[PDB]
Amino acid sequence: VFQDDPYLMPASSLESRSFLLAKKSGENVAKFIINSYPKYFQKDIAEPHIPCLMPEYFEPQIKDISEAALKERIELRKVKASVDMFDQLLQAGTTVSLETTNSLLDLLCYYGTWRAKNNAERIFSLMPEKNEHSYCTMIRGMVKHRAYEQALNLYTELLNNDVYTFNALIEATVCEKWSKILELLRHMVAQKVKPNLQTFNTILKCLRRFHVFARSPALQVLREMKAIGIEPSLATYHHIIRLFDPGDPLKRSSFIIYDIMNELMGKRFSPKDPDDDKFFQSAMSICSSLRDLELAYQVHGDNWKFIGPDQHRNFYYSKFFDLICLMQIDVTLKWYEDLIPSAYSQTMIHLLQALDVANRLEVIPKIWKDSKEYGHTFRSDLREEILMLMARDKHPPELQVAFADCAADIKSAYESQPIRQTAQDWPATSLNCIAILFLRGRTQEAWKMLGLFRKHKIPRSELLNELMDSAKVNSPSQAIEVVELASAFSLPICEGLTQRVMSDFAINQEQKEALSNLTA
Amino acid sequence: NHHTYAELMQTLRFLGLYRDEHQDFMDEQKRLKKLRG
Amino acid sequence: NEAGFDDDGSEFHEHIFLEKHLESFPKQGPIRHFMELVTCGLSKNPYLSVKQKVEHIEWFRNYFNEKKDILK
Amino acid sequence: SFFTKLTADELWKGALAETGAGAKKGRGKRTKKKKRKDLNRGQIIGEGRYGFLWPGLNVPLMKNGAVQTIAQRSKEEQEKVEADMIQQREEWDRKKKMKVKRERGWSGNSWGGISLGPPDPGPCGETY
Amino acid sequence: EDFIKKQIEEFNIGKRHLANMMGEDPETFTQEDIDRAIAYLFPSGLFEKRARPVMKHPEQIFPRQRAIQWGEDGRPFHYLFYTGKQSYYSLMHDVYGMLLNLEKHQRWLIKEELEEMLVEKLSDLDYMQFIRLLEKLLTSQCGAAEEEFVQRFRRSVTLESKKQLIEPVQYDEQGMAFSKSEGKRKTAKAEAIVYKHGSGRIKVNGIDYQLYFPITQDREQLMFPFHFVDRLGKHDVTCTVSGGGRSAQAGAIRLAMAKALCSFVTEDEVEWMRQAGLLTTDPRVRERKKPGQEGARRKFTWKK
Amino acid sequence: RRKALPPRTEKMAVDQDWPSVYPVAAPFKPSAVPLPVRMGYPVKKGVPMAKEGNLELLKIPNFLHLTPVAIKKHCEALKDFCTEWPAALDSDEKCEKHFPIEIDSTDYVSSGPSVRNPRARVVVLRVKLSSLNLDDHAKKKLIKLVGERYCKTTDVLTIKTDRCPLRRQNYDYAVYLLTVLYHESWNTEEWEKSK
Amino acid sequence: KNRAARVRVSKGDKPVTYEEAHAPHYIAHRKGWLSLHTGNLDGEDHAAERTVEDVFLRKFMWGTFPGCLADQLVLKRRGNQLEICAVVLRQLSPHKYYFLVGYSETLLSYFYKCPVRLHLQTVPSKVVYKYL
Amino acid sequence: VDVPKDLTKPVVTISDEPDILYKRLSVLVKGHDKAVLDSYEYFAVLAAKELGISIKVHEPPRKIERFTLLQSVHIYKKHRVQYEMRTLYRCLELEHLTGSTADVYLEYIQRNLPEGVAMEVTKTQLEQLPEHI
Amino acid sequence: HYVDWRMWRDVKRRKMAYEYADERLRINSLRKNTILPKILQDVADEEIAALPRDSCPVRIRNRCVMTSRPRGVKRRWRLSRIVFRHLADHGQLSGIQRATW
RNA sequence: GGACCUGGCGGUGCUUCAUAUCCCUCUAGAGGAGCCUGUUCUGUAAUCGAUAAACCCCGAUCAACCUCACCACCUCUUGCUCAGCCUAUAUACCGCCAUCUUCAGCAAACCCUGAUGAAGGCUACAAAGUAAGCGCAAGUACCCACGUAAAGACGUUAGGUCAAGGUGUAGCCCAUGAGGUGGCAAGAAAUGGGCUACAUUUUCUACCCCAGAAACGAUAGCCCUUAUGAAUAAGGGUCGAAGGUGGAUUUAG
Ligand SMILES: [Mg+2]
Ligand SMILES: [Mg+2]
Ligand SMILES: [Mg+2]
Ligand SMILES: [Mg+2]
Ligand SMILES: [Mg+2]
Ligand SMILES: [Mg+2]
Ligand SMILES: [Mg+2]
Ligand SMILES: [Mg+2]
Ligand SMILES: [Mg+2]
Repeated sequence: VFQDDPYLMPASSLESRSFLLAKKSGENVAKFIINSYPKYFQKDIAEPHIPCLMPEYFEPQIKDISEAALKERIELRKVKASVDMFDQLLQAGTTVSLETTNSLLDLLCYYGTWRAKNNAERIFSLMPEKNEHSYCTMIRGMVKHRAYEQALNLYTELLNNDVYTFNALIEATVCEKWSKILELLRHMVAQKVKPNLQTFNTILKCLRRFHVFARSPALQVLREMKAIGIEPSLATYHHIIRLFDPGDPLKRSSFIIYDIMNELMGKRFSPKDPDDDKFFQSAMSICSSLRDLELAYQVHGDNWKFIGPDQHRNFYYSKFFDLICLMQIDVTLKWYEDLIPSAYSQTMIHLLQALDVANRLEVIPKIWKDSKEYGHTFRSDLREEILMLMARDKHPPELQVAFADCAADIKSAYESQPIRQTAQDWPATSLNCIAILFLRGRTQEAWKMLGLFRKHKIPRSELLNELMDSAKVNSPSQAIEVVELASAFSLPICEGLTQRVMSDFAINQEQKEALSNLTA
Repeated sequence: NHHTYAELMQTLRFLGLYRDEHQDFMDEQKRLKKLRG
Repeated sequence: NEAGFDDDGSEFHEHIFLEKHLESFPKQGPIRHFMELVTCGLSKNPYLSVKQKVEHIEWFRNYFNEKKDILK
Repeated sequence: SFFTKLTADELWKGALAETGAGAKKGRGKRTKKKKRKDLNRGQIIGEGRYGFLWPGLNVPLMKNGAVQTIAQRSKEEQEKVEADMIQQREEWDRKKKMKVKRERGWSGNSWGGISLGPPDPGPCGETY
Repeated sequence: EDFIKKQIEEFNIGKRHLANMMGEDPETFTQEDIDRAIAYLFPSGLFEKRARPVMKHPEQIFPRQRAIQWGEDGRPFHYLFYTGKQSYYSLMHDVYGMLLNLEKHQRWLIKEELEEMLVEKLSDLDYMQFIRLLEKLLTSQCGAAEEEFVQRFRRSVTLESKKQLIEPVQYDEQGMAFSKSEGKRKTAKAEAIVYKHGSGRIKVNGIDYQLYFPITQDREQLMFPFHFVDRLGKHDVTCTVSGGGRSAQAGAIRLAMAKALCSFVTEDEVEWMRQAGLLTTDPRVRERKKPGQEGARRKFTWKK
Repeated sequence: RRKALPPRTEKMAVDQDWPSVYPVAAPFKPSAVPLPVRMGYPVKKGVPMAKEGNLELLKIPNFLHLTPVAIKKHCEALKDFCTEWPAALDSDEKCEKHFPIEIDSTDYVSSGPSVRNPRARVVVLRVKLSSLNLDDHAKKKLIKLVGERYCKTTDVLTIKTDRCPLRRQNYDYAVYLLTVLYHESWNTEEWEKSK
Repeated sequence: KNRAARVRVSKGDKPVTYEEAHAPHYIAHRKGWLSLHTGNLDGEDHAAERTVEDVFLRKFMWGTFPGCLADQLVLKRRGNQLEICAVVLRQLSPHKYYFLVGYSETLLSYFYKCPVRLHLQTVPSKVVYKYL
Repeated sequence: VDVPKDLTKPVVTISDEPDILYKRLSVLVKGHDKAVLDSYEYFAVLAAKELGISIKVHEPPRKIERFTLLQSVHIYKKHRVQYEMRTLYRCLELEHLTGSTADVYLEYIQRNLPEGVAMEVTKTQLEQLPEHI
Repeated sequence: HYVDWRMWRDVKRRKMAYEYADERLRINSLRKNTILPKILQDVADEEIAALPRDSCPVRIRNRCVMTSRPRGVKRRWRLSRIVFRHLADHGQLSGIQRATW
């Protein structure tokens, strides 16, 4: 969906989101222009007539109560229905058809809040003829758009006089209630409805949180589901996996569910429940807590559509790469360097600590360069982390050139942004390792950089060590005009200068030695 | 039909997306003509 | 080149054989001559279908039945 | 018609009449010159009569971490925008046509007491 | 200058990628394979090779330019730098030194190729005088190093065959020896099979010439090959023809008969026929008619 | 302000699945393509322009996709789908014996949104009367009826059908015409007997 | 003296592209065609319609991506599929670029009842063939 | 490393009726570029080889259509300018080819056409005699 | 928004001849037929004469689409010679070169 | 007014040349008669433009009705046009071409000479010129490497074209815009380009080349048929002349 050139190449999750949202907004603008000026695109130049390409017609026809009623279910709104009820009740006083009244009630309950109150209190004027369909759709509406006492009253009225109707009724009853839940389940199973288990899914959704006294009975309820043999175990299974949430991991149940989802993966899947999108995200959320790599590989035909939203995809990939990092890591970095362009701070931090524990120093540069190429700019948390981890090292002598290069790039990025004020406190935190790496070939750069640092300070023990190594690595005056100044500045450089002045520094001139004596 | 074409392009200029250079030119010269009489 | 536009399941004989649509005149007159030539040309024409051909012959029926004055 | 319409530079050439009969021979004209003007650079892409609110190009796409929606710029709003654009075009035209004051030397319309400033730097580097 | 090495290494990497995508090992690989791959993966209707897509090695793409002729500071390296034509003049100096050394002891190379062998322009006059110096060198005896210096510049003569192709004899049923040839013309194309053992009658498209050509100059042209060689009634021939013009088909059949008989007859008589000039396709064709002209060459009447 | 990341040249390795990175027809995309292939007439001691600005590679048709490896892969994939020709039918005499009635149609395809074009309707068919007529009177009658639809040098009777716009209309009309023609050549007339 | 799709030789102050530089009689010898369709070939038809619609498309896209392009376009019509290729500059934001891409795509598709798609290649500054 | 486990394949059903037998499929490509035509020919012949079917090749002649236009605008009859379109043909015959093979191959080739080319199929199928005859 | 009033008239004539095409064809056949009565031929001729103006397909002209130039237009491309030369030189359309034969 | 620089010009000198161009030369033609089609001119209510070279079967690879832009008559006034105008200005222009060009030079940027003036810069056994780039050229197209096409810059002719189209300026904006009926588009005449023949190498007949007869010439006119169209073209009968190979000059190869 994204373009190929590098400039248009979306190099971050938020900007990519905004980009394809702008594309969708252009699609909506196209819809608006076509449905505002249909006559322009009315020409059917293409030989195969396609209603997908034909302009769209939400235009009410002339006043015609019967055809207007038939067009009600075509226009998909509520003002037309109000006007039609008005025309049929006030002056006509007749019903075009009970099916038409049922469809009107369907639409009005779907559309639903004082407006919902008015829409629900304006349906009782409907002609006496109100069958089950009408009553149970009123229940549907009062449940999924308003409070639950009204739905309960309507259900009692119906009893005095469907699968997802009773589903909504159970939702209303539930949303501690032990006897309620029990009698509900009992009479529901007693009736001959034979639900599609969406009632069970909804009662699970309501049981999202409870102790073992309903977490464990869910297992036998699922075993009964399996015995009747209806459920694919797509959503209720995942919801009980989530309900397992937790002061202590349950390794036994974890292994059991591992085998279960293993055979579920082995078999082929077909979608039936609209809530299979939270499946992916919360499943990987539980996987992250579990921390297992064979588990991650198991969780990894066209079942990749259930990821959907970029937020859930982000959570999944983040937890996946985090587990893979915190698991050698050669195969992990292989998988990563394979999926980085397709895939999208915390992940990079985990990568840095994984590379540290691995000791693969040569890899971190390329990773930092990739992050910078994509979106890593105007933030120094990861810069601090990489600098500390890379200059805790000095063991590669030839790699000091790469140290200097990446340090120069890091400083080029660090000094970009004055107006923001955020670049002022970055050197105070991470300039020490940067300057040490610069010292480790080129030295004048690090010299003047430490000058700028101290002339911005927060001295440090490794800063003292840096100053000492720099001074000892031939030029007395060039070393003095730095070490003596930093000593006059602060006391630890002075207690180090006490020793520095022995070799060849104090013999040059006494005015700076006099200043040192005064400060000491 | 130039009808459809020109009507589409005029409406889209009024929307303000197609910077019609010839139309800009004509408009500026009409403005100058009505300014100078 | 014909995915769609199947001509309403029309048939070659419905196109070509117009004797079923020729009923209201004998088989000797000049009206017969003209209508036979019409059916010939229509069968030769693939561009138009049985509907168009019956519309043609119906307009011809209307024409000469409104000009039945002569019959010479 | 739109098919008859075409690019801008052609129109500018045809209007300026830079060459072909009058520019040559030095005959020129009676000190009348049409000044080149760039119109596409001036206005933003979103400007038009119907002032729909465009999160894509005319409005920032995101606000308060919330996606935006197409909206309407009503009568007095688009009138304010048109007045602002008129004022901006008038300002640009004023800045375009102005006086030019080269210091009077020996006499007006004479290059006697005029100074070109110091020479240019040399190729190898020589500042004068 | 580093751009050169950049392009070289990038071209090597692209060559490896090309071998991978085409699907052969990159160990063995050639530039004819390069050009075939480029022609297949990116065809082009462009007629000029310089315009067509070409994946070439950078050493051959970029024309060699002289590097810095003087050090970072101070003097230059070559000892003619303060004048132009330094290489040319140093070479001429060495040449004159060799000339005077040989004196005290006692094909050609094109101007553009010379300029591209060097990196300096020059003039026709100094080119001529250099050629004159070479000729003066070669007028006298010269040693092995001198001959090598001369042949460094001298090129191959590249002489053409100047020979008439001999078609192979053929054998069919009856043990019939024969030879087939083909001729063409303005708009006529024919093929004739000559049978040596047979002789006498001749057929044309299955019809004898006596009645196929009512005119006699066509038969005279058909006889001209045999008459020149003098073998008249000792060879028979058949021939098929497809053409518009009578004289056109006549000349085509003549050329085909000659191209078939040159095989049987000895090389001496083949040379004699070539000298006669009847063994070359007629390049003359009706010129194109022009839009402004009444014909191929004629202008409209000058109206003044 | 913003800068465009460097191309995928340095990123792509020597070992790479080109059929995967170029599945379908697509333009050159030099940023993704690593090859330095240039094309364009050079200036005197010049060179063709670099691939980044070389829009002539885009002008020309594109064949970076569908490499030989990709072709081999897709053929190996579709081998299980494609079927086999009968081994018994391995010669023209044998196939025309098994199924004498030859029939052939045709149609063009051109770039554009529309697809209909009247030449789709035309069809032709052929049959040799050497083995199908099985009689002499009806054969003479048929060859007298048909004017130019035959050819005795090759000995095949050929007939075309274009009277109907639909291909199947043409087909079944030709079939019915041949049937009625045979049935009417079977019989005879008194004026036909008198010759 | 012929003046037809060619540049007047200036002092050396005129950056010219490959196409704008080369002559029209060099079109088949050292250039390609901006469009690629079969209406021109023998037996086909609707060539006038192809040319009119592609000219209108070029104008509309030039004016709905104004100031960003620096060269003529490349049209590639494979059967039903329509492919566009453009070279542009990094003047405006990728937000605007993608928004206008989707906008033009939807408009062209709904107008021509044809599957349309386009590609755009970024350049920092327009490539120049010579300075005439 | 990301290599799929089980490649999902489309469903295929062998209808009880017999498949049609194409005697000869003669395809004709009309193009503007001989190089593009040669590339397309190599593509098609390699596909047919790897599928295991017969093939022959030959290059029909080049056809041209040219026409003269007025070079100038108002008054110039002798000064004209010419133009010409060159169409190049390439024909390919496939023999003894099953109906399903024909369908799959033509679908593949038609999806893998280039742009500036037109493609003309002549299908030749045999059949036995009808039942009324 | 046609280019000009003569283009407007041309398009009007085109649409009139179209919407009276089949009628004119039928009555013209009834006129030009020979064996039918001459009085009927005269009837149909008077009918054609009474038919409205701008309905015959001969009054239309194959004018240009871009510049509205009637003369110097190709029936195939429908474009004037000048605009065709312009597009061919600029390389807008596909598969035309200069005839350097 | 004296003296100079550049260019043009010389019925200006010397030399080398003239490819079909100067001639001498070779061939076939134009100014003879008729016809077709343009131009000038006459009259009409009845377009317009180029109208020497470098237009005259030119805008036009089309005008019986639209094409129609002329004219008489009759109507519309926001008029398909967020109007329109074939109204003037090609001496505002773009766009597109003729011209020398069947040439080969044009030249940013530097230096030098002339007392540092306009201006010039060539001597090869070489004396101040160096040259980006364009063009020529090369390569490309057709059958080759030749040939033919293509290409052929800077600039002159204020060259042609606001009538391919657009546009600057000036005007009509009940009109100088728009719409529908009709005719206009002939020749007392002069001129131009092409076709026909004025002969016997001709004319007719079957074939296109071994034959037999005569001793020609209408693509004009009258009548008729047919082609499409709602309403000029091809064919047939008759008429069977002018015409006898061109009055200076001139074209093309
Ligand atoms: Mg003054
Ligand atoms: Mg010319
Ligand atoms: Mg007219
Ligand atoms: Mg007017
Ligand atoms: Mg002028
Ligand atoms: Mg040349
Ligand atoms: Mg030429
Ligand atoms: Mg003039
Ligand atoms: Mg007529």
